Amino acid sequence: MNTVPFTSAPIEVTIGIDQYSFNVKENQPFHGIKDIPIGHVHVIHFQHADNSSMRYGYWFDCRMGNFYIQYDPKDGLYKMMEERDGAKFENIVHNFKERQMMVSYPKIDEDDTWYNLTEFVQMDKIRKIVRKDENQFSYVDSSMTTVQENELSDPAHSLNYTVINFKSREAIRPGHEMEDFLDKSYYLNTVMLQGIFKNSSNYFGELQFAFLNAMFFGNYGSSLQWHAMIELICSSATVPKHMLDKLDEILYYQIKTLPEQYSDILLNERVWNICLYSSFQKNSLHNTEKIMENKYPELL
Amino acid sequence: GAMNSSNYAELFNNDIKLFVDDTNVYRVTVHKTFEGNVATKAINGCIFTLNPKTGHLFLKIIHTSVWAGQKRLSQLAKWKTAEEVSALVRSLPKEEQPKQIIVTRKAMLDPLEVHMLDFPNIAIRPTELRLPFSAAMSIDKLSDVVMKATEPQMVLFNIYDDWLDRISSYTAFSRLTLLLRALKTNEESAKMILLSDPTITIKSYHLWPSFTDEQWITIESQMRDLILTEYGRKYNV
Ligand SMILES: CNC[C@H](O)CN1CCCC1=O
Repeated sequence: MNTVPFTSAPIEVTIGIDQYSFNVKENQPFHGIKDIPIGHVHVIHFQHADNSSMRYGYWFDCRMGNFYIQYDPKDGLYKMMEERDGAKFENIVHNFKERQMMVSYPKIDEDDTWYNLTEFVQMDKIRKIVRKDENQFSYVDSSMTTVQENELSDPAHSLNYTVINFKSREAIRPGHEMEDFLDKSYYLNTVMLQGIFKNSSNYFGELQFAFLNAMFFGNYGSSLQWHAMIELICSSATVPKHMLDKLDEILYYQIKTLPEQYSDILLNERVWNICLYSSFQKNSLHNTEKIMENKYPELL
Repeated sequence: GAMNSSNYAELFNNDIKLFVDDTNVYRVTVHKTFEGNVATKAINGCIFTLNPKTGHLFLKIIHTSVWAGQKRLSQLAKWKTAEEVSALVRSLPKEEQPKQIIVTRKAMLDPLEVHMLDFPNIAIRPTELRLPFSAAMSIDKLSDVVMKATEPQMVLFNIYDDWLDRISSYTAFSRLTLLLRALKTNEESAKMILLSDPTITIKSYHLWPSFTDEQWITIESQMRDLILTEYGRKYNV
């Protein structure tokens, strides 16, 4: 188990850690989060009490370094930092634990939610999507735009996801126009899976990361990416059976975790109705179709 | 964006544009089988591709052999239309290629966009206008060449005959759409109007009769009457 200490909490803030969250009052004696499970990426995220605008946060993996949070009064936000002095870090953490100034990562033993949401998400891939090579952790917020959004403005602050566009030369083989537009298997299996992503694990990891950025930060371009990646699979007649089974599990846990009150803005009616009821894979997502029909029958 | 009553005069500016109408591409007769089931038999069709400024009509004849062994023919017809329009554009010299293609039916937008990906600077546009180009097969000479075709073929016409020697393209398009609307609402009556007077003939190289200016005014007034009438005969007014 690992720890992310906080220097202090000078401004009132709601802090998220993965799917959990808690309120910290202005100048409350809060000194971080302990018992964080090793083996997974994690995200620690923030919404200030005064400006619910800009949710923002940091993806990290405690195996890659010792990380802490410190408020910056000039830039006005909680920043993640790396401590290279491992002895200074262990000493800090042990003192804060002894004084019981830390919240415990509140995982129920039975509960595989976070694993199921991050199964294919790798820190190495996250750092290639979010570029700040000098840090081992990655900042994301509600306003950051994707490369594809920028094509249609600061490149250093962009989300570098693979650009998916169904009406593009990359997607459509000359002389196979109708075939490739109505059955996207070529584009999925040859273009996206073999020459870009390299395997279905990189594909699913990017699809899971996009969902999590949409859910936790309301990042609109991430939501667009998540739906595009679902629709590319559902609109392919030829998909490896292992991928369809895994997609049904991925989407089931995403829909399960989504806040009931955000479904209106985080779920695209057209994509989901097409995917569940019209697409080649309309009969292949049993778990996802069942939870969608019982939790969000209005959208359908 | 979409073409409508407001931006109507754009059709007659000097940017090359083409209307594409696919309503006569896939044509069938429906009939009973010996077992009393229903079946279709395809007949030859055509793509109606029209420059509204010049009257040049690129009539691509669709021979029934193109449907042989194919499924979902109504869907295929839209893609075949887009394939043939794309091939037409590629066949034209760069300075003759259109800057816009306007499709008369919105279901042609995605097939044409995908076939024209190589031409990112050619705008593919829908229209809110309810144009009567389906009635092109009521023009006897066009119907004749489509029905006689034994193989795929493109035939070039000027749908305005020589009218542009005396009238503007705005006015020529208005006459064309009036004639075609009449032919669509009541083909027999419209055709009687056009040919009643046997002293007015159709030149070998023309589609319509050689009316004088005054006779076109009479003709145009007779077509308007026809259209309003049928609009009563239909709605009882
Ligand atoms: C940073 N853009 C990367 C793309 O989103 C997906 N890719 C490319 C190679 C491996 C991988 O995951």
